[PDB]
Amino acid sequence: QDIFMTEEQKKYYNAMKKLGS
Repeated sequence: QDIFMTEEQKKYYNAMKKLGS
């Protein structure tokens, strides 16, 4: 129950992974 994701981290996963999945 730590600091869950957010509106930015959610759609930001595609920038850190770079359309990997």
